[PDB]
Amino acid sequence: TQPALLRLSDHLLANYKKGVRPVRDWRKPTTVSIDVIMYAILNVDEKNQVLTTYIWYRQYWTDEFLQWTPEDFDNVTKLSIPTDSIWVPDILINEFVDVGKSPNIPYVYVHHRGEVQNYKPLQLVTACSLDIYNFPFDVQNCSLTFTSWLHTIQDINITLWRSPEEVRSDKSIFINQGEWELLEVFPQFKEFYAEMKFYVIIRRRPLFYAVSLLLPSIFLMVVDIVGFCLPPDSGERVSFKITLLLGYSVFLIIVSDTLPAIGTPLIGVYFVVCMALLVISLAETIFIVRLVHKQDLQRPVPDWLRHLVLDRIAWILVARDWLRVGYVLDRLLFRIYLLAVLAYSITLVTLWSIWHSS
Amino acid sequence: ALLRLSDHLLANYKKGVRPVRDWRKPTTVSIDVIMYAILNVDEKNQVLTTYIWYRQYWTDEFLQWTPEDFDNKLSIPTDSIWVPDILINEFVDVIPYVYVHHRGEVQNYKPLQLVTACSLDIYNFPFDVQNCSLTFTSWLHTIQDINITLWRSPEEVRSDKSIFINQGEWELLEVFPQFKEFSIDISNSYAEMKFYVIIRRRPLFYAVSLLLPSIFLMVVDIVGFCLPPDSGERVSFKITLLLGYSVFLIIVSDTLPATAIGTPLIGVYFVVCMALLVISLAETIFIVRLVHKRPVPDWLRHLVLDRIAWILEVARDWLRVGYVLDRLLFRIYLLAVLAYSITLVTLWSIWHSS
Amino acid sequence: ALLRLSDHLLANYKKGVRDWVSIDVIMYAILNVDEKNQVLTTYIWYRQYWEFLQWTPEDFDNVTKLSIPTDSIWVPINEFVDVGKSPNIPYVYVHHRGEVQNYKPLQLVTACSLDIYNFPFDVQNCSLTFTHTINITLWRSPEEVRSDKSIFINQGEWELLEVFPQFKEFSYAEMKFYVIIRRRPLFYAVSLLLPSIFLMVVDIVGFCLPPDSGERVSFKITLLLGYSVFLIIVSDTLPATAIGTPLIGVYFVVCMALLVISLAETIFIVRLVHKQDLQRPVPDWLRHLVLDRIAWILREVARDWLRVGYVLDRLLFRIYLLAVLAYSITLVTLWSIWHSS
Amino acid sequence: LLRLSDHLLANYGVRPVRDWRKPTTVSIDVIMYAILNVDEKNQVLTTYIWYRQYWTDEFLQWTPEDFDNTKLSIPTDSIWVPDILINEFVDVGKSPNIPYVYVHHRGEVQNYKPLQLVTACSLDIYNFPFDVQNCSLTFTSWLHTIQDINITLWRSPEEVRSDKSIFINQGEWELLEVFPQFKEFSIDISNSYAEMKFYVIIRRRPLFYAVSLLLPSIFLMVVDIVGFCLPPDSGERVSFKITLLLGYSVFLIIVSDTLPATAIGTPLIGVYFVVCMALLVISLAETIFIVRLVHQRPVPDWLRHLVLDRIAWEVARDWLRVGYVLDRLLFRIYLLAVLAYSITLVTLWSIWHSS
Ligand SMILES: NCCc1c[nH]c2ccc(O)cc12
Ligand SMILES: NCCc1c[nH]c2ccc(O)cc12
Repeated sequence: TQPALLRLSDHLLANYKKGVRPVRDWRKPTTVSIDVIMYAILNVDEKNQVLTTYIWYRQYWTDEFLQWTPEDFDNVTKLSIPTDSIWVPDILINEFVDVGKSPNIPYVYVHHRGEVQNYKPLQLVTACSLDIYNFPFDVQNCSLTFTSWLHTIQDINITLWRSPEEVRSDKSIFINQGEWELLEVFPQFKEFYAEMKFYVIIRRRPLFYAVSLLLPSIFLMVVDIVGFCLPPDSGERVSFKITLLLGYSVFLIIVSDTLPAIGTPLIGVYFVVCMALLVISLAETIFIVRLVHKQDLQRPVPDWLRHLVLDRIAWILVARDWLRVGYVLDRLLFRIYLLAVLAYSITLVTLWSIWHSS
Repeated sequence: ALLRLSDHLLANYKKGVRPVRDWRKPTTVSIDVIMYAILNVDEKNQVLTTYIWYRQYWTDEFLQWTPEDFDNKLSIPTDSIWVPDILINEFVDVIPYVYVHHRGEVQNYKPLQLVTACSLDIYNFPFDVQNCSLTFTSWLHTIQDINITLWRSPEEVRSDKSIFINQGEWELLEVFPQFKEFSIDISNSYAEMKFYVIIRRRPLFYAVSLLLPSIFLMVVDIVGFCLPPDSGERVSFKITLLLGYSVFLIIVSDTLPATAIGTPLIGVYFVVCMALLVISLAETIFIVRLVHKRPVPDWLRHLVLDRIAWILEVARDWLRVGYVLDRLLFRIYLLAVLAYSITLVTLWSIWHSS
Repeated sequence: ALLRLSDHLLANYKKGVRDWVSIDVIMYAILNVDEKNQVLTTYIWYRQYWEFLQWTPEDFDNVTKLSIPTDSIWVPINEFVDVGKSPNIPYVYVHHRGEVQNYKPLQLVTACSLDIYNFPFDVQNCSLTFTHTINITLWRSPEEVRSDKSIFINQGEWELLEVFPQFKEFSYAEMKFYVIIRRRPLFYAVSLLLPSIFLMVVDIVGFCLPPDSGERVSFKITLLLGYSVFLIIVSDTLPATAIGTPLIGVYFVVCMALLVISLAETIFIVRLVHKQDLQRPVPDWLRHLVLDRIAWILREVARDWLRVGYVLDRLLFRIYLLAVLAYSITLVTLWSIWHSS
Repeated sequence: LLRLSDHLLANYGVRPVRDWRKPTTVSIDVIMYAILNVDEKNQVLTTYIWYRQYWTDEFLQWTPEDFDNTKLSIPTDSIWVPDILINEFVDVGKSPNIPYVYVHHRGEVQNYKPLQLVTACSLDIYNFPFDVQNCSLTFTSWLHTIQDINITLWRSPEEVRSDKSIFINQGEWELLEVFPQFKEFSIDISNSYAEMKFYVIIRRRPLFYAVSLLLPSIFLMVVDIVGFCLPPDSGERVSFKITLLLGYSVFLIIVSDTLPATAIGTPLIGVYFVVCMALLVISLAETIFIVRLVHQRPVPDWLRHLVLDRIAWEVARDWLRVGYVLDRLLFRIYLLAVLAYSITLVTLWSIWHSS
């Protein structure tokens, strides 16, 4: 009389007992098969040490009660029932801090022989070890673990639905754009209490910061290099250097609010060095120009400085003596700046090597 | 007797069953989306935030009654009778009642603000044209269970912008739905409705803030040759130009969007013009330094002689070398500016014709 | 006696009973506001006051004031859009003779009409409304609501000048509350007005510079870059990506247009001066035009072209001074209209 | 424990114990974790707080004899809570939700919960970047007078003043002291209300700003000072001052974008940037005007008299002297402004450090 589907739903649910595990054989365990497909690394934070991701999470299992003969209920071999009305595995992430406002899937699929499936999108916010040095060419070994929250391995067992190799492959649903590129999802079974571990290794894309940090820094260093060719005994160089210092300060302000942060081998070369070298060069230029132009001859060049400078010139090689000492100091500063820029380029190439590519 | 009608509804239904008489007959979910606003299009994250007025309706076979028996449509509160499993397949981040009709039909309306995952290509910045999508699909049920169909005709939905709030940075061109059949097996086919929303960028602000200063900087840089002589007054001109350009590009790099694919096509010419300007400043400094106050190698003199021949006391030889190098630099400057103008015209033509 | 009283009043009163209210509102702080989305977000204290409970203290251990949970207990915004993350205060307050209280703060998210025309000297008039068929009233007289502003957090972007109520007729006897929030323009004294004034002054200085020199062209182009970066920067301060088009947004484009025109003039003139070869001389009609113009505001062909360029430059300078004076006059006018009212 | 909970809930919101005969009491402890963000524009201080409170109930009391051996966990929603709220509050924020409360067999209920408290506060930006801000968050009850619900401290005030170990101590702002102060709020409804005032003293780290704003500002000032070593006439300095001014404008736009924007007053340094702005513009105008003339004192009454009297405390003969005296006057003004900037910086740092 009643519709076949309605009668099936009644027969199954009105009797269904919310047992600890839906198994008639109470002693033996029941297997829960898991599968995780990554979709996007929405955000990664190094301050909060969290990793916001979107993963399509599907857990399979079989129930002893939710089985019926298709002979009755009009040859029906497939059914859908509300999630919370039945028992679902008590599987939780060992690491999650919060879960975002993912859509609420209310249905849990069932099959006539007792099989159950529960798909659900899952926007985790999990806390992991973030180590940002080698930026912008970073590689993160992020991972997360699934486990039975209260039950032990003797109650419910966790295993893959697909072979480990298939899970490891870079599945095609992922959004391969933007900062973070997914290398692999490497699963590992640890079986404490069943414990299933996925190793999500994500590699940053350095070209993302080609304009933000690479091009501006390279250009500022090159501009300072060409500026060093200007004579040191004129206000031309002073104006050039001070405007370049303003450029460096504006660059620092601009990146400080964008650069994910104290210390980073890219940023230990930028501003601890080039800003300090620029400031020292500007200070010495100001002092030399002021002293030479005032021409008061308040003091001659002291002997100790004379000997020290005539010794140091070998490394690179009365107002006129002051001009000469200023010039040789300027050449020494130019040599040091050349060394700094060479070290920067070497470091960038070395980092691009560890960030194996091409 | 609407309370009695509600009690009659509550007496039998349980939300776990598909409202259909024959389980073999798939439920048909009528769908329609109206684009209201495009809050943001984040190029770095590749997320198209947007606001959509989402409306759907499906038949409910068991929910039929005679209106006169209850004093003659009804609304039901939260914990509604049933709802399909339609999901926006590109969702990555984000009304409590439904309407019913006496003839066995249900209605649902929703203001839904989305954070959708899109494929953004910023090559043509600032004149971008995006082709973002929206894939509504049955997350769990198959084709045998739920089928999605457009409420309104595809022509009606393609051109419908009266609700769209034109104010913003982006412009709406279309919302073009097309039905597909996703198959994970011979059976178990899923029905998915794809609304390909197309949008453009409004380039006025970027034309006036990015393209105008860049074009004028290139033009005045070219002018640096003409009146300023080959030595002397040109050094300070180039110095000021370079110092202004450095800060301008610091800010531009702060402003231009970047993606894994790479920089916008326009962003290549800023770097080219910087290289040219730095080279010009260096060579002008060199000429000024040498002419005033070296071996002047003969092979270099022959090289420059061959170059000029193919283009179309020692200080004078230095001056001739400087003149030839300046002519070469002017030729390259003109070529670069012509290329920049041609690319701007091409990008604008593509953006407009779209 | 507390639990016995609770059970007694629970059994005595039903939710469905109203034969089948006084409101006091205090403003605390104004949250996000902007032209976009036309929403006013604020934090507000809402005190509510308005028989079955009516019980005698003597029969209940002389108890006089018993709190009750709000779960399934009956209690009495038109501009409503959202209520925000306000606390979920669960209890309610009752008195012995039936008097009931209910206090709870709200982070109201209400849609309102805002003008940006007078930005940043902007004074806005927004009103919240309270609104079963016909009654709602106020705890105090309308004039008393004004003094409540003294508790407002007044150091934010907006002042709160006055909160003034009114009564209407259930078309809930719609109660009106009119609140006047006056923008504080000293946020933008450094963000917006100071760079504008400085760029105008610097551009003024860069006009007595010789009109045929290289330094003139370098100065003008560097100022153009400065204007462009200023436009890029403040474009995030104002809600609109382009120029927001307040009355002051006009003067952010007039100056740039004049600077561009002056730059084009200067480059054209230097280009002509560089060409010492014979060239189209200044035709008689342009000579007459420039003669008439200069007469009303006050190496040969090259000299005449240079003079034409000079007079055109002085025309540009005159119009630019006029524009700057207009900008200053409008600024003082807006300050007067904002301060007076 | 299951049977204990069943019985406790079966025999069990309401006010716990005999208020008319004996007031109740709630104790609260505040642990400061991190100052996520302090907003100088909106005047809202965002902080992460670990909040603990306990109060003595009467219904949930039992003995180990009743159920085999002292502590139990019960759902948060079902049982009555002390109704404590922070008045200096704007938004809840995002923080973990805790489902279960703790209860001790003797009758003590313990509640732990961290909350991302977004508070409205009075920020004094005048001192920026050497900024010390006394920000207070207060706990009080409104539907319950002092008789209905008192409030007290979990531990001694000296401890909570000292306890800052859990603080991350990373970011822009430090944390100096979290010291409470109990006050009895008197209101018309009832002659006493109980409120717990917690004062939070934070402090900015000026290293980033010292090397981003102050260093280039001081260097621009000094470079301008040495600019006067160039001759007052001639175009060598005209190019110098032009380059300086063009750099200063682009620097200043970004600086203005950077500084905090409180209404009461812009930073005490923001005045000196404007002062040097004006001085540089005046110097540029002076040098351009001087070079314009030299390459004849028409109004001696205004021009000659002032220059003649100034030093007391044919273009070369007339104008060049005026140009030189103007240059020296402007140099003296520049020196005074730079000295004032230096003294203000030293004073601000002294105030910040002595805090
Ligand atoms: N989410 C698992 C089932 C499903 C529904 N729609 C899909 C689209 C693509 C895909 O790989 C899978 C699916
Ligand atoms: N009658 C309610 C008084 C009240 C509630 N919250 C408050 C906060 C502060 C204050 O002074 C007073 C109050």
